[PDB]
Amino acid sequence: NKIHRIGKRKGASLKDVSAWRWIKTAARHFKQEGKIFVPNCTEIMKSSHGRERAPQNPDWYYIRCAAVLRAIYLRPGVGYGGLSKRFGNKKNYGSRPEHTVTSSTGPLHWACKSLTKLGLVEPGAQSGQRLTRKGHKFADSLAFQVQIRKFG
Amino acid sequence: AQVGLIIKVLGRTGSRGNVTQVRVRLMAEAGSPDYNRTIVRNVKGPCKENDMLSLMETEREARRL
Amino acid sequence: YALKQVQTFGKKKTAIAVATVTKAAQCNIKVNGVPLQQILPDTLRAKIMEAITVVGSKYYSRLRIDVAVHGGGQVSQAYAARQAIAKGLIAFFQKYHNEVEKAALKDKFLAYDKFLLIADPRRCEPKKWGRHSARTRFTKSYR
Amino acid sequence: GQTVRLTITSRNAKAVESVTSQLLMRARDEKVTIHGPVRLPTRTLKITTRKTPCGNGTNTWDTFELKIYKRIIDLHAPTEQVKKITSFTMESGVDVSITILD
Amino acid sequence: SLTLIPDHFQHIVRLLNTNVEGKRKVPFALRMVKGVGIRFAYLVCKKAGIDVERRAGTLTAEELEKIAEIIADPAKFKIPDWFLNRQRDPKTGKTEHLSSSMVDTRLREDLERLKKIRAHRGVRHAYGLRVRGQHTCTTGRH
Amino acid sequence: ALQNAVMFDKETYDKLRSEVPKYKLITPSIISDRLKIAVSIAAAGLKQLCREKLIRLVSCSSKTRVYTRIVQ
Amino acid sequence: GPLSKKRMIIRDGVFYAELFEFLKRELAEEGFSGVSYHVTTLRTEIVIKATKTREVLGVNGRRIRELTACIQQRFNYKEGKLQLYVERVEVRGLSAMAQVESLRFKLLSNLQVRRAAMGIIRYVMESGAKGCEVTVGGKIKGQRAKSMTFRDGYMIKSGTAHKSFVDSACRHCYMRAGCIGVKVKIMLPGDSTGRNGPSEPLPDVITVIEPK
Amino acid sequence: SSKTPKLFNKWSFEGLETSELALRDHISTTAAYVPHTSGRWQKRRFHKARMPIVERLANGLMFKGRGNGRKLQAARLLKHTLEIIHLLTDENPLQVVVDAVSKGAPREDSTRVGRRQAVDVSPMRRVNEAIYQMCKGAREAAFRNLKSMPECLADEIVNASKGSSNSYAIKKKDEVERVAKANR
Amino acid sequence: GKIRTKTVKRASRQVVEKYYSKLNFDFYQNKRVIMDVTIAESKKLKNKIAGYTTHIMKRLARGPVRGISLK
RNA sequence: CAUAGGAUAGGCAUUCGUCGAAUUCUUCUCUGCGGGAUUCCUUGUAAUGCACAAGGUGAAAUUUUGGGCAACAGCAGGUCUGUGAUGCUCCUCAAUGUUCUGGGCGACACGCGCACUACAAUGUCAGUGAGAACAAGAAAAACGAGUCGAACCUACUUGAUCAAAAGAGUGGGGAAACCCCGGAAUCACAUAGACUCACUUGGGACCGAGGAUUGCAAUUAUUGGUCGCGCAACGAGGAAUGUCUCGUAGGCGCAGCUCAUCAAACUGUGCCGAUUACGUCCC
Ligand SMILES: [Mg+2]
Ligand SMILES: [Mg+2]
Ligand SMILES: [Mg+2]
Repeated sequence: NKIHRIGKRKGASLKDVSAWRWIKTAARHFKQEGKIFVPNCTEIMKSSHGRERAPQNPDWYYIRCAAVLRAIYLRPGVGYGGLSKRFGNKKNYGSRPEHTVTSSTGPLHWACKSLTKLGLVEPGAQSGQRLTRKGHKFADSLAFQVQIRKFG
Repeated sequence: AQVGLIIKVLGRTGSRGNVTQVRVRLMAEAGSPDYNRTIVRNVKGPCKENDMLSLMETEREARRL
Repeated sequence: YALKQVQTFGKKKTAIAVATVTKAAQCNIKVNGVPLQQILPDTLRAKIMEAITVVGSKYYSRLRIDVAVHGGGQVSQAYAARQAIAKGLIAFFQKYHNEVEKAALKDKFLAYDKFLLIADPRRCEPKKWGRHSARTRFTKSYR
Repeated sequence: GQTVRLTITSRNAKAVESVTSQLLMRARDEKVTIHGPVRLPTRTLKITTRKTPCGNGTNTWDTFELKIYKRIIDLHAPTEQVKKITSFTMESGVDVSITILD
Repeated sequence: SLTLIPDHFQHIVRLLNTNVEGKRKVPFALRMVKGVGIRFAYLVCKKAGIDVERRAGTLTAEELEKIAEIIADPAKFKIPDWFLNRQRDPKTGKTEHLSSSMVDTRLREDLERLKKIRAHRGVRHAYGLRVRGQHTCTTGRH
Repeated sequence: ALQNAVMFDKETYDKLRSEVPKYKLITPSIISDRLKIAVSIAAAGLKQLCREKLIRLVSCSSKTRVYTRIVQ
Repeated sequence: GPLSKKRMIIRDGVFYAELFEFLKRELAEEGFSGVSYHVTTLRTEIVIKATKTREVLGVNGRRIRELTACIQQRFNYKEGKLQLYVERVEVRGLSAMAQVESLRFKLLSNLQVRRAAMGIIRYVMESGAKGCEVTVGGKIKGQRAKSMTFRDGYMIKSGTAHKSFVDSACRHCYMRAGCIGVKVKIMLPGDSTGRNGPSEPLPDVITVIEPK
Repeated sequence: SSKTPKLFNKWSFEGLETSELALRDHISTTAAYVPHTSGRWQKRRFHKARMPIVERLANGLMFKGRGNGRKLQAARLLKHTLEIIHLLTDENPLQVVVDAVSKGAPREDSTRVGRRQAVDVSPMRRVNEAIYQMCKGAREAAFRNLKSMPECLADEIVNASKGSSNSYAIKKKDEVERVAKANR
Repeated sequence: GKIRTKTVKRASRQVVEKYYSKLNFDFYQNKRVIMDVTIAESKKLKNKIAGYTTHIMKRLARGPVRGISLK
């Protein structure tokens, strides 16, 4: 009996569930709905110049922009460049020491642009990106689903 | 192999100081012939007194100093 | 009609974890907002749990503990949190409870690991010139 | 109030306290309702050169440091009353700076 | 992939005059032909409708004839212009993408172009020397 | 040498569903040299036997997964 | 924006470092001994410490007048902003910077090296100094250079407290045959007000007090 | 409610004893919720004998530059090791380890003290060299092998626990003792 | 925590001469006297002087100490 | 109660650009002077003494840790390539002065120091999570509007009905105030992800073709990025050899410094975090 209320606590939100379980179900929600606007570049391109080959998951633009949607819930006011530090890599240079590179803000611009067209992100009052009230409804309702194990 | 107890550490021996000269009491089963027998033997490794160790051939004694 | 609240701290290297222990209707211990069933490595969730486990689950019965940690990286934020919790129980029993109920559960912490309560004073030693680190020198070559 | 902030910066640790405590002991006599002198973090300045002017020897170094001491005091007096608090011949090497907050 | 082996599974398939180890995955055996590499073999498996999970020897003859025209003529399949090997091609001017035997052929035609005129980057290949800004005092050792 | 197959033959997949649930301590490297298949198949062949409940998953991580027989 | 407080402590140090070099070259035979400058609104003070205040001042202040406007034209001060003063050292025997410039002139006037250096140490140790040390290095005797040191009294050298108690200055003497360098170290005695010497005792002197 | 820790919330420390009565003080059987503890066991001379024996396996895995500092890995890598040891032996795996440490190192050895005289081995070094020679050898087994490290480590611990000669340590434990018997 | 320098030992005998009556077998009270009877700047030496003073108070309970000049 | 779904706390349920109001605080933060550690206490060594070992006490236990500073003599060590430090001596108007222009310092049969990258599955890849400390940052008696601008670093938007790298707007910051809740990398992950022991999806040397930035100038590629090449050795290294005793070695990155553009360097800083010894005079 793994799913039940613990004591008096009656609901869930983000940071009350697993981070991957939220992102995987949010990625699952986006393609099952179909209203997402996946760009044509996501077939050809690579997530950064620090990655050495293509993301090799056909749902990777769904898993990204669900991770990004979680990364607006935490840190409102985050821009494209603050997200590039979140998804950056340690790049393999050949015979030289490895240095950290921040990810291409291009795909992070498409990721926020898709989530605005859902209505889940608002462009912020003065800073970068803000979660709309529909997004708070979406992020928490989906996070209650993953504790009662309704992953779909 | 008989289990003997270190009752005395007689100082660091050898050239490089890695070997330790001890005085080991043999700790037999008290009805035995070789009970309460004490031997002066060389121990390799970190050894404090009251440290039990196993002995293959107990009839040898090391040359002291 | 009252507020029973206690703030404690823990430090390991640079991780300073401030645990705000207060009385609530339900036990709810969460480190930076993560509810301690969800601290991700099962190894480091077990070091934060033995702040609760060596003393008993009964003593954290209706206590809401909020551990806010900053500094010092992944493993040092577990020893900062598990010390902020274990100090947090005891400073909740320095007030609000008598000395007989404490100082048994203080010594249950001290018998298990000395670093549930005091601190680990070890910091990084500075790099010096002529050395790659605190101690390792440049390579001498002779020929 | 006008909320004038005086910035006491100095290179000497014994001269920055002998100004700030003297400047504060002036601003108690007019009952100004100050917000107390805070100690902003001291900034040390490292120049780590070689010791040798030539090239050889063991490659020895020497780090030089220079600490800047930094204090601010907020006081609600008008702008010619804070010039009464400010005007006194200080020690050499201590800079004071009058700033009006909002 | 929890599926049985087919009867026609070649351990070595031959595509673009190149032997290709059919025991490997389908892009990573398709990079064995020159000119392809990993970053382009995932685009040949994507434009041909080939599942990347399958092994290269299960590719049938109708699937291998579709691969060879994605590699010979990739601009008809909307693989973009920046993705190709030979993009502005001096003495031709047209964007190409060079196949197995053609990479080494026009490499020799480029080293001969820079040696007909006495350009310095062609003089370095005549003497066998390093061509870019390497020092080549302590590290050639050939 | 160590030439392993990269897909199942019909003969060796029948070895997968019969002999492997009788083993104790099934791992994808135990199956890789007993059945002469690559570990990428051996790990895939053992995930199939868990959902049919023929073997048990006794220890799981992202890399290392240890399986055992079910005793009933 | 204005420069940062980190950028202004730099330019205020390079101000004092350049002002110190100019006056060390000018006032060498005036017995120069240091500068303190005090900056405020309406005026920038510069106080010059010397041993010969009739010479660093001119006949009517002529010498300091020229020496004022050399600092004005260089550092781009305006009229009224820059005022200079001369104070004299009260002792002259506790200032290592003055004594080394005199020992520079005792050699350049072709006196004997050892007669000159003991004339310093006799004058320094009669002036209340706890100790003194004069080192003359160079071609003293002939073609090949020597080093001689001449010593009397205490001298603390290994502590970092010797910056508080020991006054030092080194100059060059340009002989006809080469270059001689002279050094003068003077251990400051007393002066709890900080006239010449620290207030606190030496770091190892305990001095148990007597009971009433 | 002090629920007396198992080890990974699975394996109890209740029944541990040592066959070697020479090595009881130096093999520590105190309980832990994980191998990792971050304590200073190296200040005093014999204090690392008070370190729990399951931690000392995790410290022996952190070798060769590809492993220096990866203790959370070695705790994970030992988590799957101890579960495999349960499947090979059908016993408490921690007793299998204490039986492996007790048999893993030679009781006698030979050094030059003055000729090449045979010298007894202290109980502290016999706990060190047993842990050392089992992490070694399991490391060299899995170096270009199909087998994972939690299998090769689990095989060295089992075969040394039985005293079989298939273990790497027991080949060297018997080579050193027969050389020491001939260098008497 | 090793041998006391003669700076510590000569000063500690002078505290026992001038202030024998104000001192007993405790460190933490003898330290507070020596801060008022010794004008030195270091707290490290004043800890060492109060350690060797306490030592030669236990020696004066037994018998005579050489060089003590108690008079 | 996941497609197959384990292990693991529990008077008033919980969560916060929500760019809320209030009204009480110093727990953490900053920091000028100051406490605290002394062999202090204890019971064997030693035998008066100076002290020593083990344990206590404690935040810290023996130079507390880590550095700085270091006498006296001397070396025919290095520096006349640091100085408007210098003596002697050479050159001194087609000058060995000083400036331009173009080369060179970097050239490669080779021999050596020092790093860097690896030889793989305790891994490579592609994801996803948690999450550091030291630090830097713009300008002149110039050119512009005695006051202010622009040079410097940066978030944020844009570019974007479509690759990076860019290119542009718009804010902010004189630096505890903006970057910044400094989203470093090791690591982590029950990721039900690909590879499966191969010179291989290890390794990334070599060089081919677009393109864009720094500069007055890129050829003897300045640097980044894209797709090729990868069939270049390399499978753990002969004789020899270097550094190290605890937050250490090793691994990991990040700043600063050189810097218009360029770190396999050095000076610093944090992160993960051991093996062994606590000995000896064998070399
Ligand atoms: Mg060197
Ligand atoms: Mg005048
Ligand atoms: Mg060889």
